[PDB]
Amino acid sequence: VQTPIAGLVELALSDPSLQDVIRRAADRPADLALVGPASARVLVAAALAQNGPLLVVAATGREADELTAELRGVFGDSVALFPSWETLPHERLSPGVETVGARLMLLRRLARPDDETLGAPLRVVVTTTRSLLQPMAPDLVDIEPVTLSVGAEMEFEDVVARLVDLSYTRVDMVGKRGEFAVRGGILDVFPPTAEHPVRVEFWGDEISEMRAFAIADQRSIPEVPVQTVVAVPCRELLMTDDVRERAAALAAEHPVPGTVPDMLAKLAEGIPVDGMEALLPLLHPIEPTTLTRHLPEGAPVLVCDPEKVRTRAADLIKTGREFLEASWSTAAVGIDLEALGASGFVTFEEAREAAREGGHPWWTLSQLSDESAVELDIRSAPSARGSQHNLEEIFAMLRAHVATGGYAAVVTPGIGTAHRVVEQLGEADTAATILEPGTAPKAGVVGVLKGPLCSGVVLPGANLVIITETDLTGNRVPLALTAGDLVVHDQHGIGKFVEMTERVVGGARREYLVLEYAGTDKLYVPMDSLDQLSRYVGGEAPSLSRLGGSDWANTKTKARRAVREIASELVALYAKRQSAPGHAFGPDTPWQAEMEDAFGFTETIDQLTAIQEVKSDMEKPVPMDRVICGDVGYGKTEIAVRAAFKAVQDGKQVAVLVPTTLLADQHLQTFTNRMAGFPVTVKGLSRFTDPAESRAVIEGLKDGSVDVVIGTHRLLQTGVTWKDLGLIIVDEEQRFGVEHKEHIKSMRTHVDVLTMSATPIPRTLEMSLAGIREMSTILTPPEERYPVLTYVGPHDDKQVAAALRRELLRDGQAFYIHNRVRTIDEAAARVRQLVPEARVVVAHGQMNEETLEKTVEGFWNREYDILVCTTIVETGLDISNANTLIVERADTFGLSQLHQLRGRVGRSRERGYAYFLYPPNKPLTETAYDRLATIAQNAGMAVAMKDLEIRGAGNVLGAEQSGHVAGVGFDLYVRLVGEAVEAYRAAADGKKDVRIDLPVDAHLPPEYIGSDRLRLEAYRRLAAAADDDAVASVVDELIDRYGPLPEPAQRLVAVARLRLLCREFGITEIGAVSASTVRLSPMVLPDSAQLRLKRMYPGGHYRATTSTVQVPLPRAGEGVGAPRIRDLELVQWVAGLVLVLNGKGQGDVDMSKF
Repeated sequence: VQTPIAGLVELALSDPSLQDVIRRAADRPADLALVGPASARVLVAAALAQNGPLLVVAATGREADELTAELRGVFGDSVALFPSWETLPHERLSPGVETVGARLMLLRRLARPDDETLGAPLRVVVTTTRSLLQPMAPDLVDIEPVTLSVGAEMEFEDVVARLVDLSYTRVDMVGKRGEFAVRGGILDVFPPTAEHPVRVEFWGDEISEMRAFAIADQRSIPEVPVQTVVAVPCRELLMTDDVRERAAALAAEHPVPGTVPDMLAKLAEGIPVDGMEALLPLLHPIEPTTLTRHLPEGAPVLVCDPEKVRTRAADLIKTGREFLEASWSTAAVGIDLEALGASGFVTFEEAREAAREGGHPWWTLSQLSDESAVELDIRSAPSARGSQHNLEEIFAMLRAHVATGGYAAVVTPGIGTAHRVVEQLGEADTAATILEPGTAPKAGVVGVLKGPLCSGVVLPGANLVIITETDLTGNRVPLALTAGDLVVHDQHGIGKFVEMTERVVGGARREYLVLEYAGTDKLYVPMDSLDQLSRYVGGEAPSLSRLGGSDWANTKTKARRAVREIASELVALYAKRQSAPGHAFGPDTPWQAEMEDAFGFTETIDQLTAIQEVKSDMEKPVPMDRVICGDVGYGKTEIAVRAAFKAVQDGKQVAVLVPTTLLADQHLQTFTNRMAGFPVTVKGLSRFTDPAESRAVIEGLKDGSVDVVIGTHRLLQTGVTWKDLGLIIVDEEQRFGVEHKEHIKSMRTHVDVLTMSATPIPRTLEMSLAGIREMSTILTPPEERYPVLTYVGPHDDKQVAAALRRELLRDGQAFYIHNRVRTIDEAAARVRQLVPEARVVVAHGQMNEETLEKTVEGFWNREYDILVCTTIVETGLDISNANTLIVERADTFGLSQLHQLRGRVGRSRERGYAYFLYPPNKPLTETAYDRLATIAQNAGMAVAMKDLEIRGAGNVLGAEQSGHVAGVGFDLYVRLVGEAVEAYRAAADGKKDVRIDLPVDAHLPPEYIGSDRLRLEAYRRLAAAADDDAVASVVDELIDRYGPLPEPAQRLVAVARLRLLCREFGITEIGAVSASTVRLSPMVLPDSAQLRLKRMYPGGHYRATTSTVQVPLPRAGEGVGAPRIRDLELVQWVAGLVLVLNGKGQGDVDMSKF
């Protein structure tokens, strides 16, 4: 890492007061209380870090994060954070594996500071009060991790058992941390503390090569190198035999997913589960220690604001024991709580004494006075508080101080905001430069240094003053089929999946995908016709299976004829748009670039590339019609603010149409904030605004006063005018009424419009309408979203009260889902009864419109704490402060509905929690037990995410066509849409099988690809290739993911190129009557070619009525006549024959190596 403020903090250590605390602390006193500003806690930690390692305690997790960031800018990798659990010690939710990974990684780095592979020697460790008080087993650090380096001699099967012992989960394909996949001689693994997963390849019993790969495409990333990888545990325990028998003995005491015996049942088998972290007093009984024991001998502890630490310690212990009583009551189990109390938080004083008994001095740094403590010659910096005279004063203070001869520095944490400070100090008659990172400022010149610093510092002893940016502005910084699923075939129709079998027939082992029709008949799909299959989605009620008659071809012509209306209307809109006139927008105003600097975050590659795509067709004379795809939390609204600024800065006006007045208020706040500091007049007209401001300010638009307006369907009333409007922005267009979507659909050729949406479209659809509907989707995340912690189980009032109280404690909100409106007020009264300190309001669709928009207006404005709403209200609400979801009667919801409800919580830097609760008065049905278990798991959900694409397809195509999506399938429907849109788009400018049955053992061995879903995917991936460069990319993908191709795989791709050569000359079938002959079915031979056939292939004849060429197979050798040629030797012979029967002459062949 880089240390940008390392030289400025060293200049800060020029102060003899901190030099006094370095000398004073080198003698390791028992007590040492320090007084100073909060902005100095990075300086005093840097001071104490000069004599040896140091532990620093902060009250909150955020204060520890800010301190880790500031200290990291000083010592680099020598500073690390010991994170706090996102759960309580006895809560039945396990913490995230990223946090337990970092925790145990740091404990190992503390025990092994000279280990290069772990990192630089730790100088400062920063932690919170929770991690300080939360005890832990003294043998966590002694758990041997899985170290993987080049040349290390481990045995493949042994490390797999070690990885499951470390609580890694063996899954089909890795996609999250803690998962590991196993191929032949290749195991993919994703350590919980790593940026990317690594692909380990062995040669015998040692690691041959190690590559880091990506999750999206599973392909290796060659631009990053790896030397060693350390696989720390994914849970804070080791899966041993002692915990397996102690769980089975505890299972004899208590012989559904959310039940205690279900945990112990899987713990008897050795499989970890959520909530396990509450049974260690019973699973691994051991005298628990605390964090200070793991620091090296003599390392001190510096507590920052001990008063705030004590109040936070009180709330933690109270919250911890509340979760213990709730999640481990006798009613919850259907277990001695005081044996579990050994793992719970210990008091502030028990932790302080434990630190002193272990050799670690307990020192404090506070900002409140004390005559007993040493005060530092340091005071905080002036804050501007959003004033201009404040800012001019601070600038005049820095100018006077450098004229003194003293040091001054403005530290900028933001990106692209240091030059602006240099300009602001030039405006204030003060010279200043941008300092190279790591250096200290020079006496007499104000130095602007980019670095992490939340607040400034004044050290008169060091003749130095630091101001930070916050001090000046005031703003902080794959087809998977299980037995019985319904699939569709393009040539036959709806069938039922049975199994996958392999039946060697004509001297070759072939795999077949067996299906079921009307239970009479089974269809055996070969591995080359897999492109004609797709999983049936679309019909909620499963339709009846088809047959071998002629009814399927009609439902396809019904599809196509229905699909053709869509494509025609879409190309007609594209033609009427590119043909009609449109006033283009000029180039970028100079102010536009300054606004791009005002963005307080880093742009994604997709955001910037989309930013150029929105600016291209605005600068072009074309009437714009583009949608922005990608779900919430991305840079979507930002591209709207720039497109709106570029349109206002060219004379035109902007209108922003939203379907909700909450979106009006949200986008208004986002727009006004960004376009401040510029003469961009912006107002808003929604449901809740008086006619005094509506009629006059907003609706009184004729003189061109308001440049940009964000409003609802109220902006579509008769009587609205726009003096030279040039841009229209519509977010979530599908949520308008039919009476209003006609208006927005009308205003498309007249004015450049730009729509926004979060419902995704399939990747096939986006490629299908690439020329008809201009589309710019973004997928690069600004910050990585970490998954919400999901508990599924029985409805218990004490657990519901603990989770709700845990949100209100963090000043957060919560969603409480109750779908039956007839009894929705009965549910709110129950929540008010459980949490009497919560503002609890309801919201549903059967409510009139004004109360609903007012109820959720208040909810967003934090006037209510819990919103008891229905499924359809909750999914259409962006409340970033609501990070707990509670769903009563979770068995009543489709899996896709649970995914959508869960998606709208925990989408920020603070982690969310979701509770899916079923009733405790009745036993669950046969439909729900596995669906809810499928939600607990981090392939059965893929059937529900394909649903979320269907609704998006109905919004971009403009029709539901529910009768045609079912009965032919949605995958077939998107492919018929793309074909009809390709025909109509081609008409707007004036413009199958290859059956091969040969004795060639060509298949993908299960030794090569064990997963059926992954092997079936590989079959389809090669069957769908078109040229030799495609089949070469499929082979490059297969050796990357699974290893070198075995002989049956090399033969299989060799046949794949044979089909591409067959189609090159239009051949449909190569088959063998027996061992003796071969027949090429569709081939017309001229007289000259018949002379070639009799010449070089004697014994072969040509049948002209069926256009087939029959040629006898040669023999392998000239021996007694036992072996007939076969396998790839035969493949090239056939490839040669077809080359000479067309006049090529065996001169362009490749299949020798495969």
